Amino acid sequence: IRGDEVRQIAPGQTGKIADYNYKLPCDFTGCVIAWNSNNLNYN
Amino acid sequence: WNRKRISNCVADYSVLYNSASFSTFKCYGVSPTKLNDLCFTNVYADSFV
Repeated sequence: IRGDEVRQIAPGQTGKIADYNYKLPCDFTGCVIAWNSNNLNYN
Repeated sequence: WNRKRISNCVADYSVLYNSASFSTFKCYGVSPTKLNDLCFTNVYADSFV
């Protein structure tokens, strides 16, 4: 995803990514790991 | 800060939310998606920089 949308990947978040692409449940037991990959673009 | 009152009209909040020009859209007490399902007694729009 984009850098500014990294906060949208979290339980109880609102946004285009959260609602249309990837919805985490409210009682999400897990971990979220994000690293800046500016090495690997319209694909 | 310039306070402009909005009342007695039909408000479309989805066009503001889906617009990408806005950096932060933080809603306290309401969720932006549900904003079109609600009816408000009064609206105040306070603008500044």
